[PDB]
Amino acid sequence: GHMADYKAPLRDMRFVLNEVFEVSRLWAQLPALAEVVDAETAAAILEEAGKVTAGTIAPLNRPGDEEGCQWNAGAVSTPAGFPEAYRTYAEGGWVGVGGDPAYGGMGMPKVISAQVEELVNSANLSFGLYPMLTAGACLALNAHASDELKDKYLPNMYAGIWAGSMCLTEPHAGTDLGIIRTRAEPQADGSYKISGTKIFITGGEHDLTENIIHLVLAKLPDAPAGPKGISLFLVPKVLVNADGSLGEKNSLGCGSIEHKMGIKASATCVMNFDGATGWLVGEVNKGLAAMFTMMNYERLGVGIQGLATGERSYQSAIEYARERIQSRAPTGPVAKDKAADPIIVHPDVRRMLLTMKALNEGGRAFSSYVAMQLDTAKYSEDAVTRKRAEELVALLTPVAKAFLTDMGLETTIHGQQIFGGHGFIREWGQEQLVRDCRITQIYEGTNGIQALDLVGRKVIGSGGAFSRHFTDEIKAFVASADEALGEFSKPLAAAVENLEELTAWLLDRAKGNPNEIGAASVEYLHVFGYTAYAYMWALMARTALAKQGEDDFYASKLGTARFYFARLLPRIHSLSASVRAGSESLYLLDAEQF
Amino acid sequence: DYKAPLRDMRFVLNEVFEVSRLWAQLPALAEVVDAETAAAILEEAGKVTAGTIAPLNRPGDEEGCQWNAGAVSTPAGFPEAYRTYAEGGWVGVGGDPAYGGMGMPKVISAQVEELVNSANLSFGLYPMLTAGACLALNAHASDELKDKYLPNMYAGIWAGSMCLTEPHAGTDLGIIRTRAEPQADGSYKISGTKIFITGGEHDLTENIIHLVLAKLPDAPAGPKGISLFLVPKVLVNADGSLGEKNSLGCGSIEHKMGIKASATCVMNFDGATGWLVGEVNKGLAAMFTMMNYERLGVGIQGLATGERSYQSAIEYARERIQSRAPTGPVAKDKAADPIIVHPDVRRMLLTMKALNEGGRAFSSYVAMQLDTAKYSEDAVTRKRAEELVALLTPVAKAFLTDMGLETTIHGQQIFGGHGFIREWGQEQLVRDCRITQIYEGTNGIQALDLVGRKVIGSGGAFSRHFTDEIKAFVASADEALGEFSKPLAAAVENLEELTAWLLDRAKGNPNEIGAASVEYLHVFGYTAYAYMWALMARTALAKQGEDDFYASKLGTARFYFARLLPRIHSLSASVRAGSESLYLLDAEQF
Ligand SMILES: Cc1cc2nc3c(=O)[nH]c(=O)nc-3n(C[C@H](O)[C@H](O)[C@H](O)COP(=O)(O)OP(=O)(O)OC[C@H]3O[C@@H](n4cnc5c(N)ncnc54)[C@H](O)[C@@H]3O)c2cc1C
Ligand SMILES: Cc1cc2nc3c(=O)[nH]c(=O)nc-3n(C[C@H](O)[C@H](O)[C@H](O)COP(=O)(O)OP(=O)(O)OC[C@H]3O[C@@H](n4cnc5c(N)ncnc54)[C@H](O)[C@@H]3O)c2cc1C
Repeated sequence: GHMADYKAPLRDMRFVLNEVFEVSRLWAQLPALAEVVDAETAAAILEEAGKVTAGTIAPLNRPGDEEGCQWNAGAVSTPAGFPEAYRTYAEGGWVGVGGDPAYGGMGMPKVISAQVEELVNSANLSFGLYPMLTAGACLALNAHASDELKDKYLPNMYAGIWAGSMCLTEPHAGTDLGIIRTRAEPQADGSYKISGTKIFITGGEHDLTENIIHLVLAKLPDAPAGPKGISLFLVPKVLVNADGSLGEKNSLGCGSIEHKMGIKASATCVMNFDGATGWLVGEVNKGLAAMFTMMNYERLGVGIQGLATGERSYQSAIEYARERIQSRAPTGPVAKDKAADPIIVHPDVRRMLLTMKALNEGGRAFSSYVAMQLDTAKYSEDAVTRKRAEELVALLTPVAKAFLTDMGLETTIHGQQIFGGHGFIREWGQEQLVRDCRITQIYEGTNGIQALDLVGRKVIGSGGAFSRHFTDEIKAFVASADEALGEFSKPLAAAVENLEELTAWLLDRAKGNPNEIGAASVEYLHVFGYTAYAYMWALMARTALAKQGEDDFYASKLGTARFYFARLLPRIHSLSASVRAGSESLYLLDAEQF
Repeated sequence: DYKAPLRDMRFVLNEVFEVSRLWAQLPALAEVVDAETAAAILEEAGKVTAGTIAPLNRPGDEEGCQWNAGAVSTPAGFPEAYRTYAEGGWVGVGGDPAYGGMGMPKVISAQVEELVNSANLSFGLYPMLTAGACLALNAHASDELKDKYLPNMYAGIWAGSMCLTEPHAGTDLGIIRTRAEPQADGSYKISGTKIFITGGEHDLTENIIHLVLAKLPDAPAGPKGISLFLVPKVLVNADGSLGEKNSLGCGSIEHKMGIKASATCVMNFDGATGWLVGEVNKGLAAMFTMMNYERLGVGIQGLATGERSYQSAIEYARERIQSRAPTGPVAKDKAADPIIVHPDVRRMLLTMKALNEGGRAFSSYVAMQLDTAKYSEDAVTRKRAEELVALLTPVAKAFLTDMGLETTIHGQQIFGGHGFIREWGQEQLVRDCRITQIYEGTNGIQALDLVGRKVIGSGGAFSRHFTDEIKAFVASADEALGEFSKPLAAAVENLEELTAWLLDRAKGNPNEIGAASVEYLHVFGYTAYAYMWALMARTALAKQGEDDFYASKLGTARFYFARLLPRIHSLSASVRAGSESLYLLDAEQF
């Protein structure tokens, strides 16, 4: 089956970064980046990422799903060719592309590392997860670990010689980390002995790397109840001798791997810690704070994973829709040389194709806009600019997490539906992308919890002020619009006004009743998402209108823009009516009446 | 953990639709079914689906089918469970008593179909194909073929298949290439490959009776040259016993996302003996009544996966403790509150609940229309029911399966990370549900049929038959029902206005039909569900106090009206944008 191989969308990625956001203008100013990345460097990095992802990584995706991982007396093996692909990936510098050059990382800004993330996850989501975990663990160690821990573990982790894991989830504890049971017993020598059971640990055990550095959430015996008793620990699979060589295997193991709907090449481990030796990261009781930066970057990364599956689905769907012939166009036969017309002639096929296209390109734009905010928070020399950026990271990362993953699933489902019956057959690859995409809505925080964060902490919690940072920039953009941009800036203004009135309705309603927050959450986040994508599409329309006639690319972009505004943006109205119904109808029945 | 929703089924048929008062003026049914007969059959369907079918769903998925030198084997326990199912009369629950079928009307066979499909969709498909094939033969085959094949097929001893699809011919059956050579003995020799054939080969039965679309050497080109043939796996002697293996077999089976215990075969006919069903060149029409009953059938498959997911999700949401209710800890004795306390978990549960109970009611309503069309003594009542069946079966197929998928996704989401683990059963229900939106006509083709044939083709008369019944219902409503009837009237108004817009916009502009199709069918669906919910609300309002079941119904109705019905506004606005934005790019610009 399949037919369609992965090709990196480098043309669209150049349009978003270089033409829309003009990131290289910003690099010139910020002297932390000025001597790390320019247009030339960035282009060569993406050119190389496209080659390794399409050439080595993508051809492993299907066979990885069909084989899955194997557990053999506590050792986990990845599908054939995974250890070899990983070695190539790590030696190329790809594990630490966004890593700190102070410990041998490449130091690329998030707008570049995010585009690399998208390429690897589109080619093979299971594969992409492995280095994503290592990069995530480096952020937490860099931000909060002691100089001794950082000097001992970070260099091998940015080089991808040593892998990372995040050991948070327990049988009774995923969302509610405050009730974890894993214990850390302080030792006289300054270390801790970690005892407990962790579940659903991605890459908790595998055969890609000689060591895995686990970040383990635990409580000291004397810790407070709840999340304010949580501490974070660095726990190596293999303890490291004084000379930096591998020494004694730590008192921890993988008990089993899970049987899953998807990302079957991603080893998902029950990890048992039996007084495993570990070192505090950050401060006692401040384990959640130790992961604050990690989670901001991981929220965007998981959003990118959802987008990535949508993009892969679309490359297969447009190739299939031009090749597969069935029936005739309703205006009459289009392929008069053939027995039937390519299925792209049919209105409903174009509706599904254009929904995928508008969501993938809008999602790609929004992922870069949020990467730009992470880069401003980190690199801006101005305190007011960094603070505005940080507040925009707090507001938008939940939206990037929940919205890109929800739209990704919708996209992968459209991509499968375009194949008809063939779409249900595994050799065509479309059914795997639905199963792969589905995890991105559940882990690194369920989408329901992402939306409770948004409405609870970022909206109610800031009096609306964090939203208004975003919606004030969109109206400033609207006030700037020429006549031609008016086609997009006018419906955008109306969407922004809808969102502002819904925000005000919610701030009023949440005063009486705390149930109002959770009731509105997921649908409010969607209203916010379609509004944000209207902003991304308006921005992309401005550039394409200016460059119209210079290249066919700009015509395609404007057509996709016009689809988004005509057919997808009106989704805000029903979502706003549903939110405005309130929580009353959610609480008419007691638990027994369900 | 699967329990048949027999109380809800009793409510829909006996309390809302008052199905026994309809059976009173259906003479051909008073001899065959009444309320007690119905209840007792459902109680038996409940036991066999829960006891012997449900336990095989997970291991069936995990094992799937195997191909060994042309022989296809189903998973461990499938043959034994099929034999028990067949011996119980369940394959022929809806079939003609003239050949040993039980003769139960569609309202009752539809509820049996719900139980088997929610227990094990893979399992449910097998008997569904046989019953489908029985409808075609009964309607169109000669007395010789009916007398020879139907009795064993209704008893479940012989299975059926539909051998339609070819590599280049799926949605477009008109471009079929399988040949039928006429023989002097009055039989045909069939040659060609069929693909994606559910139960083309398996180990459940001694014989399989294939209904194969093929063309005679002198057939006219296109769909007007297509004939239907009965092609048995094993030829049958005079004494009715098994003769020689017929000249056909299975080349391979498909590797699928879901329904993995359902054998999907590449069938090779190499001069296989067959017999004409109905008339030469009328092969497609020989399946009109079959495809009407199977469209509702695939609708019910989607609904059934949604109902199984909800039974798991509601048990999990009461048992799993995580965090504390926004208004304060309730489980004072525990480390955390049951996740049913959280607004978002209640939203996902009530969405599943409202779609499942809404789909059950609409399904029963369409089944009631198939029964009225078939058994009504007066021509005008039969004629209107036939028109509502033609209008409503694509809505039942596409809307119950689309709502089914959404329902199974909510049910997985409620389990959190556990929802992605196969042992918990939620993720299988999403993969199994997905097929129902694709086969028996893609939902896109179901939408095209609705707007293209049933609306444009009738000048909106068919939909005015439906909407007239709804407005009569509204006009009759006392003030208590007004809570539901008022927003139902506004939804009916919205649909009519959208219909008028669509009839006008389609004139001279064929692209407008396809462009509006899927989103219009959803507007229709939510309007239809609003009608079903107002009907169930009137009966629950009248019976309030008599039992907690009615308080639960009214509460579910309130959620549907407050949070789901408003979905019509955005869908209406997308439809009204027209086909223009669909046709801005040429194919190369994608
Ligand atoms: C698991 C499985 C079981 C099956 N069982 C059987 C069986 O037992 N017997 C059997 O005969 N068949 C069977 N089929 C085949 C099936 O019923 C259909 O042929 C198939 O679902 C659709 O055909 P396709 O995959 O060739 O899609 P295509 O017809 O190629 O369609 C591809 C896409 O184009 C769209 N499209 C096509 N034509 C039009 C049009 N005119 N207007 C608008 N959109 C259009 C479709 O909606 C779809 O989105 C089965 C299929 C599967 C996957
Ligand atoms: C394939 C896979 C990979 C994973 N990888 C990792 C990993 O590497 N490391 C790791 O530590 N974890 C990992 N996880 C765990 C994952 O993050 C959790 O499963 C997820 O956060 C949900 O937690 P849970 O399964 O315990 O569900 P629960 O927290 O029990 O949630 C159940 C349901 O209740 C809802 N709910 C819970 N609390 C609230 C609340 N306060 N308000 C509203 N709704 C609420 C949830 O949204 C959900 O719908 C992985 C999971 C899987 C399946």
